[PDB]
Amino acid sequence: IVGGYTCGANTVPYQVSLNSGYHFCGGSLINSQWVVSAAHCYKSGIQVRLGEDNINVVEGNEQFISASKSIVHPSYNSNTLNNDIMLIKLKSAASLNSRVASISLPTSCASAGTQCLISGWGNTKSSGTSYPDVLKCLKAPILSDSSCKSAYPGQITSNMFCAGYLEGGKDSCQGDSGGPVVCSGKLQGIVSWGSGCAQKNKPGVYTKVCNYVSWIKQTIASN
Ligand SMILES: [Ca+2]
Ligand SMILES: [Mg+2]
Repeated sequence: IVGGYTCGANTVPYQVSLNSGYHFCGGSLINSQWVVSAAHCYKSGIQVRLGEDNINVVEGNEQFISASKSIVHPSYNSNTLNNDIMLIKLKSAASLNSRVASISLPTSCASAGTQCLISGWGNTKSSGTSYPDVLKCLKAPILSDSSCKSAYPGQITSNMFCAGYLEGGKDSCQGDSGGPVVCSGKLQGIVSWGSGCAQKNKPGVYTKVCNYVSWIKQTIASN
């Protein structure tokens, strides 16, 4: 996250860190046994780390649980990143408490102008590399689809939306991939892609979760 702030320990209780010997993507806890992340974050051998703040220090509120199965969306296209969403089932049910909570799925989509909270342990520099150890947060509004499509001609589908600032300065970035975009208490997006980080007229692109609630509910109930 570039131009964001330190969230504070466990203030984003549904945020997860996917680890394969190191943190490589974020995710969101939707219930005690399931996590949703981005399909481009797919890897074999994932350990889900819940209740994290500093990912390099065991502070006492973590739960490290291995994944039993991963399900990438049936129509995921790695070339365009269309349908960039995946579900991860935990080998054991997580113990929910104040520090580990699940986030609700939306009942409807959100409007341009709605402010959301984006979080993650990704890069914090637009031109450079600096990976933080504690969780960073950023409040950003959903942008109109016209501004999104003019920034990326021929690349945005109905399953994506842009959020951020066209002036640049504030944005999610690599390392944040797969993490949550929560608006009005519902998970509306997943950090998916963009062009560099925090560049002028290159807002971040997010998977539009409201389009996948039926597939999510149907899939977790059958697995
Ligand atoms: Ca920790
Ligand atoms: Mg994240």
